[PDB]
Amino acid sequence: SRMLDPITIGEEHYTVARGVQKLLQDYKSLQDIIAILGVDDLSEEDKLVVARARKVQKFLSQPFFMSEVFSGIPGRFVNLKQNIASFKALLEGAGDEYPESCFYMKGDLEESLAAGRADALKS
Amino acid sequence: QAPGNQDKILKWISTLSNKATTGESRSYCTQLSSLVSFYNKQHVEQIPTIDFNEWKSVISTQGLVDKVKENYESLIKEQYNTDAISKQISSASSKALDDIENE
Amino acid sequence: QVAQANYSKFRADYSASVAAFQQRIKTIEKENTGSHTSYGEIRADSINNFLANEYLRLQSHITSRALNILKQAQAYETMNQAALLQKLIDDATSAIDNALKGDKKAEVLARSLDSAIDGLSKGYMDYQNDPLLPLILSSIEANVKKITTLSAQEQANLIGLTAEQLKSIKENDVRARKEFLESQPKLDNNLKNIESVKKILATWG
Amino acid sequence: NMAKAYVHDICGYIDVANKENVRILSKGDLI
Amino acid sequence: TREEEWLDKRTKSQEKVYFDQEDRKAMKRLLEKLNT
Amino acid sequence: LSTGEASVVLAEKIKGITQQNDITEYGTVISIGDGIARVFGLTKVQAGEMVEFKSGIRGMALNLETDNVGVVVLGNDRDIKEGDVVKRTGAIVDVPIGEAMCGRVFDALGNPIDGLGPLKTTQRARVEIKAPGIIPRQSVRQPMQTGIKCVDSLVPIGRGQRELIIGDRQTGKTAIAIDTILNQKEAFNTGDVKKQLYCIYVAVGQKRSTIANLVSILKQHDCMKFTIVVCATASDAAPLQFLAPYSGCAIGEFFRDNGKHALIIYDDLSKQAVAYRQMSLLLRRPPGREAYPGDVFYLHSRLLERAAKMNDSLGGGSLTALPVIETQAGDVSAYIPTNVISITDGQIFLETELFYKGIRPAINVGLSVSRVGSAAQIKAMKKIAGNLKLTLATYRELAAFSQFGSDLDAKTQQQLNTGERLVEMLKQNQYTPMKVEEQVCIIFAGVKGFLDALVTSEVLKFEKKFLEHVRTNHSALLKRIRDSGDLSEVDTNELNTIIPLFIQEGGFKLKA
Ligand SMILES: Nc1ncnc2c1ncn2[C@@H]1O[C@H](COP(=O)(O)OP(=O)(O)OP(=O)(O)O)[C@@H](O)[C@H]1O
Ligand SMILES: [Mg+2]
Repeated sequence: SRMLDPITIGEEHYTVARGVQKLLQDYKSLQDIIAILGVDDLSEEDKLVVARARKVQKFLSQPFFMSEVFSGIPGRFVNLKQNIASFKALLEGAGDEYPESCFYMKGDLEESLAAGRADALKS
Repeated sequence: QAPGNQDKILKWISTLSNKATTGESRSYCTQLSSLVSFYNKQHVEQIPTIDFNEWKSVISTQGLVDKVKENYESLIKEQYNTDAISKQISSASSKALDDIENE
Repeated sequence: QVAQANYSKFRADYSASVAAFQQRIKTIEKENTGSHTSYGEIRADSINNFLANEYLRLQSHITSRALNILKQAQAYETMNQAALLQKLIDDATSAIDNALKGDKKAEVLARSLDSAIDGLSKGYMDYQNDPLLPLILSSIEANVKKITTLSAQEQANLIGLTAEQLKSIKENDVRARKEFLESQPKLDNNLKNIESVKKILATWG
Repeated sequence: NMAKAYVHDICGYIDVANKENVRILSKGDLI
Repeated sequence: TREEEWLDKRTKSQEKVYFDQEDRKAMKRLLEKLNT
Repeated sequence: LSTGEASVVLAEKIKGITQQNDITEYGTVISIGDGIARVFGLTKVQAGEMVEFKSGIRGMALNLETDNVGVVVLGNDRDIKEGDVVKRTGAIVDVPIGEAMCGRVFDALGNPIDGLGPLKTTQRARVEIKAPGIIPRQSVRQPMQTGIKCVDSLVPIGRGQRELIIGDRQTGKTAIAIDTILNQKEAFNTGDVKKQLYCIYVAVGQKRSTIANLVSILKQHDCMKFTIVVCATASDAAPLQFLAPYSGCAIGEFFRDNGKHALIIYDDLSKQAVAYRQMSLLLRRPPGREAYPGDVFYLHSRLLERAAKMNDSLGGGSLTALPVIETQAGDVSAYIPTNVISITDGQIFLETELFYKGIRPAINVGLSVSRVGSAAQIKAMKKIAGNLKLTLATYRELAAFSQFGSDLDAKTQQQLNTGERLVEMLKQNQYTPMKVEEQVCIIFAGVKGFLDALVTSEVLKFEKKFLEHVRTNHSALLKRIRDSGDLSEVDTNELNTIIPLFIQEGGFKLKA
């Protein structure tokens, strides 16, 4: 997008977007080897990157209102502020402790944390 | 004036910073070094000479070039009075500083 | 020449500082009645160098302002002259357009027919007899004769610097002064919190 | 701590050239 | 998707480390030998 | 000159206006379609000659056949009809050249689309002319400062050479050219003619909105006063996109032949090739591989070979070209990219992976190269660039081992850290060109190993802070590096002393 620049949009918005792209690109550069052989021989920092990239890739997905009949779950509308905060906290490592399934088809980070916290609570 | 007149000014501050060990002492030395560099900042921009006749000749509004010249000339005369500043700074300065020097 | 004043002032501050051995004599006299050493030199030399380099910077600032004002004036004058000539050209174009209208356009078509028959009679066509060029020249010569009066009136006619035109230059000078003066030093930020420093900055002016 | 006293003193004598410029430049308006 | 570049980088890096150490050893041993 | 005297000269000039008309052979259009007109008659017409239709739009006579003539319409062909008249002007395609072009926006033919006013010029140059011979040229020995650290140090560009900015979409190709134009602005403001570089930007097959934003950016930085923009947008006819690069190059030859220096930036030449392919296929010419005509290589070569460094006998002028090439999926093995690489001197490869990993400008130093080499760089530059290149190669080699081996030696760890600091230093924002002398200081701090102290995340801000500190406190040093163009030993020592000192004073993260 041409609109993605520090002057047009907030500098915070730009840093978060670039961080996500850098995280995803780093993970994408490792998918071949991880496919051939597991992540065990992978470094500790690279394994953290892999875990965090899975979380973010899952969190990117969101249910739509028009797609409500297909999935059967209510759609979500995410304000820009909530979106940036969610991804900022995720890059910082807020939801790393929880499982990646809690981020699937969630509107905002708080929704994913509540589901993840309930899963931690159930056991 | 430009070269070599600031070397001694650096050795003095270097020793003073070497004496400082505590973080606060190191920070005070940083403040001191900033002040010294600010005062000793050299300026070299090749002040250009003005040919008022060339401007007066080529084109200008009647009386404008000469008025600019006389006003510019009047201001160039003014200059710092280093004598007055030197005496006050050499006479007395920061009695609190003098207290520190007593011991 | 400013460097000359720089070196002269430089020695003056040095001599005043050199006086400082005089104070020690005064102390000796007081002691007789009774019955870090480099800090002074570094401080003295720094202020002298500071004043010298600062004097040079101010000289550049004044000459630069004096030069920019005159250059900006010249640019405005060229624009004024260009606008006057552009007005002249627009009158010429309007004369052609008016000629396209009625009001003595018959001779133009008649003259064109004569010139056109000539061109047909010849291999090529040249507008030696077209009335458009003399017609345009007549208007332009009238305007030229009108402007050609004497250099005196041209002094203002050529360069009609409007009050707002000169006002803009004057506002730049005042703004330049405020920018040069209000420009405050940029040292360590969270370290210059002493009351005297903040006071000096607030009253920088 | 000696550096702290020196800093205060040296800072006391700042603004001299700035005030000098104010006078010299407030002297006349170039225009 | 480039596994060939991965192997090439891996190969180059490991060779450099091992043979950099060997170069250190070789300079020391020959220096000891050249001095006498 | 008095206003009255000037007006008299103007009146006299208006007086001496000549206008001759001669019998011009005309033909009829046998057919018209897709912008191609088959014309009957119109004999004694020269190949490449311009022709004029009834409405007033021009055409270029490319195909001379025994039966008819194949003309390409330089515009919209809706008004053209069978049996219409086609008048031969008698002159090969040409464009107005001069200094008044600067600060304007033209089309391929040279008509101004700014809306400011008519073009006040008297010189018209032929678009297609034989390139300079072997004798007129001269060795390239002057730097063309782009303002990009990575480029000015690793891939130096010399005035008179041809560098190819090749990459995929959205990799920062246009950004490099814009940054180059901005850097030139300082020289024009200061009265140093020996370094002024007129910038020409040829936009081929681009949405007018993009060019408008670019012109606004140039005006914002006041860099438009010395720039010329030639526009052949997507809506424009294919022949216009085909002639725009050649039109711009002729405008540059003006400066070249007149002892001046000009930088011409051809936006994607792949788009020019597409337009030429279209214009040729519609002419029924046999297609080559990927449907491109057989002589597409000749198209680009004849264009780019124009750029040269004329000898001192002719004025020492120079024309520097920065053609842009867009690749589909990073395959530089394609037909058009392959040809252009063989034509130019060096190529700057832009990679998408590097772009998203934070490496912006996304320049692949491993592939990028310049024939001129250090012959263009300044003395102070070459010294640092050699060590910088050697450091970069070592860092790339050890990157893979660290990820999997997960064990780092003291010597390797230092080299690994040093390379990382440099890569962070080479990063640069957009619309932020750096002076060459400031580059030397920053690159100096890097290669000497000082940057290894502070954390990587702080290297970029140290650059800004340290550059400001130098500009304020140490201005004579910068003037020496600039005027002399060399990094003396005294400057080395002075710089080597203040760098570590500043790192320790300012508030940074010192732990490596
Ligand atoms: N040095 C840079 N630093 C940060 N961002 C950059 C930098 N350079 C480019 N970008 C970003 O790259 C995008 C545009 O890249 P650019 O248009 O210059 O390359 P391009 O090859 O011309 O793309 P296209 O094929 O669409 O024309 C923008 O989003 C810009 O913000
Ligand atoms: Mg582009």
